[PDB]
Amino acid sequence: TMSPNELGLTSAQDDGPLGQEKPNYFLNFRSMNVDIFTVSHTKVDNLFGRAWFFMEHTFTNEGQWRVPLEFPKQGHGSLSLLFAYFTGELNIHVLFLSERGFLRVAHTYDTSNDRVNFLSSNGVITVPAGEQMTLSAPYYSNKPLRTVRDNNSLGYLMCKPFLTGTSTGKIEVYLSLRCPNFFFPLPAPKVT
Amino acid sequence: TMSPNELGLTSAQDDGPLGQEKPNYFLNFRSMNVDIFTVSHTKVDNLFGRAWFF
Amino acid sequence: TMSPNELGLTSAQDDGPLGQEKPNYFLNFRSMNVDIFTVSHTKVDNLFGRAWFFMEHTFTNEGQWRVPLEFPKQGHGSLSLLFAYFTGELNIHVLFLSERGFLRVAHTYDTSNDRVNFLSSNGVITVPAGEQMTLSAPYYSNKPLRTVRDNNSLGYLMCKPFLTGTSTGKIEVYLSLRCPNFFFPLPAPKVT
Amino acid sequence: VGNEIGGNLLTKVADDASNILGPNCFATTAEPENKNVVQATTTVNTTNLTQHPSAPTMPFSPDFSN
Amino acid sequence: VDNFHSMAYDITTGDKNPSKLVRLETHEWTPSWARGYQITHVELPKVFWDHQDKPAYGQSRYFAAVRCGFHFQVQVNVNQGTAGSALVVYEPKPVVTYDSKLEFGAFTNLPHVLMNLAETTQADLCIPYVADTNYVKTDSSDLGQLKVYVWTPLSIPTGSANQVDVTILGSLLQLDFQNPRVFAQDVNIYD
Amino acid sequence: VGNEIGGNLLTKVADDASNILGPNCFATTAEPENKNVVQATTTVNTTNLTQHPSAPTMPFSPDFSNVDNFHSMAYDITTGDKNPSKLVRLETHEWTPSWARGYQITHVELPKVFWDHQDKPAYGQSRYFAAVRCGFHFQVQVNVNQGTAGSALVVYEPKPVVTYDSKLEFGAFTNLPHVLMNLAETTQADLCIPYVADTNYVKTDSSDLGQLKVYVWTPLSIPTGSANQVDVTILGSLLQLDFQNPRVFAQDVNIYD
Amino acid sequence: SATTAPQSIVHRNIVYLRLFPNLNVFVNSYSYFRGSLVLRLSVYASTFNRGRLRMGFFPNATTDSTSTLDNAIYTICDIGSDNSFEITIPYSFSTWMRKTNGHPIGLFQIEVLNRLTYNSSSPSEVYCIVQGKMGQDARFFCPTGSVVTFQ
Amino acid sequence: SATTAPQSIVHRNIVYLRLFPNLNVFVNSYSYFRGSLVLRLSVYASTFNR
Amino acid sequence: SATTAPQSIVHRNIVYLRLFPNLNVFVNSYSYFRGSLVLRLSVYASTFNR
Repeated sequence: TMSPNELGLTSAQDDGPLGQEKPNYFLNFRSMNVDIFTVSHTKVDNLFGRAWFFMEHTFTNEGQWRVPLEFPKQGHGSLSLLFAYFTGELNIHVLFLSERGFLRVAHTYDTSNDRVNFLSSNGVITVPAGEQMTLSAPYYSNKPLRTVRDNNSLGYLMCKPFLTGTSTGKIEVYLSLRCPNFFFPLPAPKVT
Repeated sequence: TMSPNELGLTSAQDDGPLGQEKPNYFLNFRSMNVDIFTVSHTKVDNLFGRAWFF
Repeated sequence: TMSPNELGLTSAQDDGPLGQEKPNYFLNFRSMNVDIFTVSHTKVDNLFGRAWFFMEHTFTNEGQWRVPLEFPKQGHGSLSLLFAYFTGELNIHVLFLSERGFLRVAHTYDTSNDRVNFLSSNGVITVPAGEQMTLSAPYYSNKPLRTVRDNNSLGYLMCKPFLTGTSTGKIEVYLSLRCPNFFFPLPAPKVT
Repeated sequence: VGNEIGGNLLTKVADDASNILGPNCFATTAEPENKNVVQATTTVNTTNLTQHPSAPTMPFSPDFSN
Repeated sequence: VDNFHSMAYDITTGDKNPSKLVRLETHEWTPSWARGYQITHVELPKVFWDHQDKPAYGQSRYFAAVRCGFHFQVQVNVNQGTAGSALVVYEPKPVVTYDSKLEFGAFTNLPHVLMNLAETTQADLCIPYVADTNYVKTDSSDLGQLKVYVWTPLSIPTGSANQVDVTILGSLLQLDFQNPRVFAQDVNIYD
Repeated sequence: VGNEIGGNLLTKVADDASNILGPNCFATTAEPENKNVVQATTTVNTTNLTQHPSAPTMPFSPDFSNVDNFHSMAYDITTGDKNPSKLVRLETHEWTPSWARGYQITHVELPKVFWDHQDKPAYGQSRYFAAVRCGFHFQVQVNVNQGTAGSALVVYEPKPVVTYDSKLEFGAFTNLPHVLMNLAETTQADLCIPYVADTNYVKTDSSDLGQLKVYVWTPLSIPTGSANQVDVTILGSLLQLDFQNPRVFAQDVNIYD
Repeated sequence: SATTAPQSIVHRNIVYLRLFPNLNVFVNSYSYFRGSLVLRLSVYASTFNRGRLRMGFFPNATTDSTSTLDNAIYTICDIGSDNSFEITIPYSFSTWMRKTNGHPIGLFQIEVLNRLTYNSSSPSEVYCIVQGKMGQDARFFCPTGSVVTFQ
Repeated sequence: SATTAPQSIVHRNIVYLRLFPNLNVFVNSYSYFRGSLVLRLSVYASTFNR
Repeated sequence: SATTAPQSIVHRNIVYLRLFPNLNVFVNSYSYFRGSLVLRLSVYASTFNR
């Protein structure tokens, strides 16, 4: 039968270990699970499998653009802030807004600035002007885990455009991840 | 057991032919192979399979 | 496995009955018994089986000597003071220091002085001058148990010497017991 | 569950991470010697009720045949 | 091996000695303190080598790298008349770094022990090696730090005592010193 | 009966009068989560007694193996443990050619020499224990060019010998674990010495285990051109080590009577 | 006392077998011995008093001075229903047997861990008693002369 | 409080998911939801208070 | 040297992969790595030197 513990009478100091799926009942109540869709939208793989805006850059010349990639404190991706460590594939969505040219894109977790001077070794997929690509950067991280908060939690992204004439433009960036491994959930974030 | 040759004591003039994968040990050490990725990035086919500016 | 009781956490008011051989442990500790000799030196029979000085008497004539025999508050025999009652054989070691003569020795638990007038009935083993004997007096006690403390806990010893000429001397006495029966241990003694 | 459950978790967790030397910690939980009980004693036409009893004592290897 | 055991100790005593339980900290909670106030904290893991009188201080000196598990026992004693509650929680470097950005009251998501005074006198916390790096530099706070907050201030009656002490004890479930180095010399295992 | 019996009566009475809808009340009684128990925890030479324990906590689906499966540190897991038994340089000295036979080249206080400086692998632990019982493995090294010749006596001298050294006849020291090592022939000597004393344990930071010495069997015969600076080095390893008695940091404790 | 601060000492002294009535007798009888020694601290407080106290022991120590017990054989005492706390010292000496009346057993220190708490109707300080006995592996060996005279 | 009378209120307010740190995060992520909500009141008093 | 005394240093320096011709190439190619490193000291003396 039902114990008084499952009826509401408990002790907060007896909750450890963390993660106790204890059932709560009353005479007219029972945990009822109802699913409205064929799958879950709470699973890390599904939720995060959907991109979210990151930032935009306007380029008037080929100069290279390197930006630290970090988890959002803004979109649905904020749900990541509930975790401390991450590891796994990283989907980067880049849009090249230009009239005539090409955009070199590359990703590295390496903090050294110089390693990115010769962009070709790193990757540098090519998005023709007016096209958008989605490259999935692997976990080539020199650190087993990525503190999820760091201003560079995610590796740096490189964008250099091979323009042809006076043409200029702007590069919008969106980020998403493939199968994410989060660990050791930390306390919920505050609001600004 | 382990010979003194595999413990560091050797002779540079006895290295030929070229390509001697001799193992080196000590009491608390052994060659440990750990792979971080599903494949090698040292293989000629893989490394060079990636372009570079010309 | 090990209970918290055997780890040091106990209650002094739950010690009765007397005599609880409870084991005490810790992670790196276990009761280890190591014996340095083929036998015990703590056993009552062994320890007390070894004599200890009692007293000395100097005699210038045959007059009889009667002395109460009691347990020592001085030698290793003091370990007896930890008990209340005794019963068993009593080993008396007497040394006759004289030039020419004989020493009559006898032992009785009887308090009456007169019974000892005719020494022969009691015993009276004969130690020739210059010789020492060890007589084992039985428990001819009119009391089932001998309070161990009494100034006469042990029965009285009689010494009469049959000297021959002007010769004189001294009689040293040592006591030990054969198989001792001690009961009802009392609190430890104080010091002077 | 809890607060009874602790000797096992600590004893176990200690157990899981144990290496060649062994565990570095052991924890055991149980009831105190002074439990919440009541004792009753009856002699000839008498009854003694005590709600705070203690372990009865007696001499070494005693004989009560009297 | 001394067959007579003139030293009645486990043969591996000296070896395990550094993993021994030790007093990491003690502090007196002040009744006036508001909710969410930090009572006391301990630098992890360098605190186990806090002083040269720490069992682990010896070895810790000869190695730059460390990988270990913890077993904390925060003790707080208060008479029955008084009441209150403290939050014993483990905060990895990530949390310690961005502490002000986190909402108190949610810290219950971390290995903790809301321990209600007048009910519990000690809290137990088993914390495994947690970091974004395989190994942590010895004599560093990279393993994060254990803290004790004020869940609900102390409600000390008139006559009741007013000096409550909070103590933090620590044991190493498992210890591992790898990188050799000069005596207590700062070595960088990180990039 | 009572006060334990109530969940059943209420649960039952509710049960008896139940109609088509069902019972209109359920009652369950049991023991509180905070029961009257006592917990005891023991670590190395320590015991924590708590009479007001609480449910121990821990992270989500935790792993306490504490072993790095990637081996970012490619060392034997027991490296730190065995570290103090590691081989170390105990002494070095330059034999002077002029020295006569039987002269003492160099000596090392045993066993306190393994904690000679705070830079000794064993210095760390040695501090937290007053008693020691260990075995030794010495390796006295002496190098000399082929042109030169000579011989040294590497011998272990227990406290008994060290005490009465002048009373002993040199040339008979070959009775002790030694190595008459003839230079120009051998460059190193090996000596395996077990725990030797008249007491089960030796006080840490003491010379009671005796001391290893190096004498001049036959003085160095160094030719004209040959070098004249011969160095004698003493290395030591602990075949087996054992620290028992706990004590304050490096505080002189008397294990003896 | 309520007054004593944490880490303050409530008791400290060098322990010898003769410091115990029962044992002192064997000390005056046997010359040597071996085995573990057990000390039991009994703090007599009210049901309201609470607090912790750590008592350690440095075997074979001689310098009677307060010192951190983190490396000593200690036992933390949390006041509850069973307020009697034990601490075992395993035999620790260079020799297989040790003088009954020789070198100290070690340094015994009982430091305050958490101030003894109380309330309006409970004592601000309590009484403590320290007892001592031999372990189940205790042994005595040679009987020697006497160093004192009992009564 | 000892002062508050029976039937007097010690707390009253309208509850929203955003009023909770953890939940407020999901509130800012997901648009809809379902299921039961559990609230746990923890009163920290002494062993004498009743 | 014959001149250098015991405990005197004959060589000391901080080692980096780039300090090696072959390795320095990989240093300029790959960003990370792992594994043990082997150093071999070859002293070229005569058969008489010891």
